[PDB]
Amino acid sequence: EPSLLKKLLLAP
Amino acid sequence: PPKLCLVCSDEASGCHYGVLTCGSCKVFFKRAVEGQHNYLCAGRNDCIIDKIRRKNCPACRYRKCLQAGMNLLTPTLVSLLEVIEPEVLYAGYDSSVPDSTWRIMTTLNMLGGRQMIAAVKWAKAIPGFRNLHLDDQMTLLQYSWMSLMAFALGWRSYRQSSANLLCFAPDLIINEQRMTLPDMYDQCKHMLYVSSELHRLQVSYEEYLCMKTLLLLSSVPKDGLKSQELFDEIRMTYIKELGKAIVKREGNSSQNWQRFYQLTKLLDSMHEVVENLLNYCFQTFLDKTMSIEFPEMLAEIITNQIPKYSNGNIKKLLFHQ
Amino acid sequence: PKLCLVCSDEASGCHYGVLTCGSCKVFFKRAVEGQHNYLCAGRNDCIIDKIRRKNCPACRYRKCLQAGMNLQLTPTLVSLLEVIEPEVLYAGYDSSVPDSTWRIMTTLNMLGGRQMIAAVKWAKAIPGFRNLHLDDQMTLLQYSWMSLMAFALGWRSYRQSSANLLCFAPDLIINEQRMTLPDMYDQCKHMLYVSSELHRLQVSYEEYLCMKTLLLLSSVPKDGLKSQELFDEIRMTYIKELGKAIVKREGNSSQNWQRFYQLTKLLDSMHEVVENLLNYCFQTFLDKTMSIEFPEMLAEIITNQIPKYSNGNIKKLLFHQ
DNA sequence: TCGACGGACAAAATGTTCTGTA
DNA sequence: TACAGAACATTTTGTCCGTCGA
Ligand SMILES: C[C@@H]1C[C@H]2[C@@H]3C[C@H](F)C4=CC(=O)C=C[C@]4(C)[C@@]3(F)[C@@H](O)C[C@]2(C)[C@@]1(OC(=O)c1ccco1)C(=O)SCF
Ligand SMILES: C[C@@H]1C[C@H]2[C@@H]3C[C@H](F)C4=CC(=O)C=C[C@]4(C)[C@@]3(F)[C@@H](O)C[C@]2(C)[C@@]1(OC(=O)c1ccco1)C(=O)SCF
Ligand SMILES: [Zn+2]
Ligand SMILES: [Zn+2]
Ligand SMILES: [Zn+2]
Ligand SMILES: [Zn+2]
Repeated sequence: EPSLLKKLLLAP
Repeated sequence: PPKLCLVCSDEASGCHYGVLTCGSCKVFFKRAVEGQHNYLCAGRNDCIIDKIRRKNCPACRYRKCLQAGMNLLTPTLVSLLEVIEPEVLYAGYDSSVPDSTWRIMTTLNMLGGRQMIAAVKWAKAIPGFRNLHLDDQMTLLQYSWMSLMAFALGWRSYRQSSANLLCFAPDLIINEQRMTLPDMYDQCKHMLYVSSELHRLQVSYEEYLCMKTLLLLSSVPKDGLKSQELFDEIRMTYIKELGKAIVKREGNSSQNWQRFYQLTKLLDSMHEVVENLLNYCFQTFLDKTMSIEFPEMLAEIITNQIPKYSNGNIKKLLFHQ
Repeated sequence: PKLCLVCSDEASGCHYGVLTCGSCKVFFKRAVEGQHNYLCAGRNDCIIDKIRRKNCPACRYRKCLQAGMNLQLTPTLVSLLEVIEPEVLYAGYDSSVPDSTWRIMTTLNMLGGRQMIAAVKWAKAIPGFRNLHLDDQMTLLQYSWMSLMAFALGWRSYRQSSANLLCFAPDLIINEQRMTLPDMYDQCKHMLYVSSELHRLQVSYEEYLCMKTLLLLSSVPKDGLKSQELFDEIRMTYIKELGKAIVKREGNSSQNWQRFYQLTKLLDSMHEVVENLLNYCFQTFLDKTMSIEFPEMLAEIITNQIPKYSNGNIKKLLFHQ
C-alpha cells in the first residue's frame, strides 16, 4: 500500500 | 501597398467567392469544390497556408478557404496542452515473428501500462489538476483512462491512415483484414469509431487537445468529488477553451455552434465507446482461463474499478441530454 | 509484397540503398539535384503515405534521408430475387418551398407507407415465403419491416454516392450538412451505419439481395412460428444462397470465409439498427405534441408492434453467439 | 541474367491570362 | 470596373524502358 497510481501522483 | 490573399497571403487579384483572395486560391477553391475532393491532411489539420506552403496541404488550404468565408508569445491554455502532449510510445513488437491473439492483447496491455505512466505525468501538467484533492486526482485518472487512451488511439489511427486501421504504436498497427477476424472483430469496431469520427469531423489539433483534456474531466463519483467546486471551474475553463479552438478552426464559418454541437456530441459518445472497451477488458482480466497478462500499473486500476461501474458509483457527465 | 520504406507504396527496387517505389526514387534524385530548400507547413513529422506523399516534400525528403538514401434459361434462385426487386419509389417532396423538420419527417412517413405496400408484395414473391401460413407471413413482415426499409435505404445511399447521404427517394436526399443539425443527428447516425458498412464491405447486388431476404427472416415470435419447420428450410436456403453470391466475388477460400463472417455480422448488427430506429418512431407516434403524420399503412403496424416490444415477444436470430 | 539507373514521356496538380457579362 | 468560368499554361509528381554494371 498505497496504489502505484497514488505513489506516482505525489512524486514531485 | 499590396492587398493580400486572405488564404495564402499572396498579392490578391480581387474579391473572389466573397473573400479578398488571389487568382490561385480562387481557382483552387472552385476545383476542390466541384472536383468533390477528399483531401487528407499529412499533419494535424493546421498546416500554415502561405505563398510557399499553399501547394503543400490542400486539405488545410481548403479549410483556410472556408475559414476566410469562401462560397459559391503570451501562452494560451491550448498552447500548453500541445507542449504537455506525450511523445508516442512503441509496443516493442517483434513484427518479423508469427502473431497470436494472446500475444497482441498482452503486448497491448503492457503498452497501455506505459501509456498510463505517461498519462499520469500529462495529467499533473494540466493547469489546475494538481490543485484538486488526491482522492479526486486518483478518481479522475481511474475513471477516465480508457477514455484517454482510446481517444488518443483514435487520433494516432486518424493521423496514420485514411484506411481503417488501429495505429496503437508505430510498430503495432492492426490492418482491416486482421481486425475483422472473429477473434477481435467486435473490440476493434469500438476503437475504430473514434478514428472514423475524428476523420469525419476533420478535428484540428487544437480541438483534439481540448477534447482529450475534457475526457479527463468527463466522469465523476456518484456522490461527487472532494474539491467539486474547483473541478467544475476547471472543467468549465476547458469547455470555454474548446470553444476558443472552434472559433480558431471555423474562423468566419458561422457554424461555430454547429461545430461545438458535434464535438461535444462526440465527447459524450466516448462514454459508450469506453463502456464497451471496459467490458472486454474487465471480462478478460477476470477470465483466468484466458491467462492474458496485464501490467501491475493497470491491474491495480482495473481491480479497483470493476466493483464501482457495477455499483453505479459513476456519474457520466454529458453535454447532451 | 515489398513496401517502400518512405511512402509504403509497393516498392519497385532497392533505389539508392533503400527499398523504395518508383516515385520516391525519382523524388529523391530530384530533391538533391535541385537546390530545393523545402518547407514543412506542419511540425516536421507529417505522415508520408501513398496518398499524402505529394503533400510535404520537406518531410518526404527528410524521410528519404532518415531511411538512408544517398548518391439454357434455367432461372437461379438469386435471379428471381433480382426480378422481384421493387422499383424505387419517389417521396413526392418539393425542394421548391423551404425545408422543414415537419415536412421532411412526414414525407418520409408517407414514402415508407407506400414502400410498405411494395414490401408486402415483394415478400409474397419470395420462393418459399408464399408457402408460409398467412399469419407467419403477416408477422414476419411486422417484426422485420424497419430492418428491410433501413437496409434498402442504406443500399440506396451506398449506390447513390460515396458521400454521407441518406437516399430515401431519388427526389429527397439529405446531405451530410443537413443531417448533422440536432433535429436529425442521433437518428441519422443509425440510418447511416448501414451504408457505412455497405461501402466498407463493397457489398455486391447479389449479396445485397440475399442479405435483404435474410433480414425478412431475421425476427420470429419468442414462442416460435406456426410454419416453423418450413421457415427453417427457407432461411437455411437463403444463407446458402448468400454464400453463392460471396463465391462469385473473389474465390479464395479464406477470403470467402471472412467475407461471410463480416456479412453475417452485418445482418446481426441490423437488430441494433432496427432497435434504435423503432425507439424514435415509437416516441414520435405516441407523442401528441409532435404532430408528425404517419400513413394508415405504417400506423397500423406501429399500433400492433409497440405492445410486442413491451412484452418481449420477439426471438432475434443471430449468426454469432 | 537481373536489377537499378536516368532520360523521356506522361499525368497530375497548380497557376495565369483571357473573355463574357453585370 | 469587376469577377466568374474558360483557355492556356506552368510546375510538380509519377511511369516506362532502355542501357549497363555486377
Ligand atoms: C477492447 C479492450 C480495450 C483495449 C485497450 C484500448 C485502449 F484504447 C488502448 C490503447 C493503446 O494504445 C494500447 C492499449 C490499450 C490500453 C488497449 F488496447 C489494451 O489494453 C487492450 C484492451 C484492454 C482490449 O483490446 C482488445 O480486445 C483488442 C485490441 C486489439 C485486439 O484486441 C482488451 O480487452 S485485450 C485484454 F484486455
Ligand atoms: C427513426 C425513424 C425511422 C425512419 C424510417 C426508417 C426506414 F428505414 C425508412 C426508409 C426509407 O427509405 C423511407 C422511410 C423510412 C420508413 C423512415 F425513414 C421514415 O418513415 C422516418 C422514420 C420513421 C424515422 O426517421 C427519423 O427520425 C428521421 C429521418 C430523417 C430525419 O429523421 C422517424 O421517426 S421520423 C418521425 F416520424
Ligand atoms: Zn492565395
Ligand atoms: Zn494540413
Ligand atoms: Zn515511395
Ligand atoms: Zn511536413
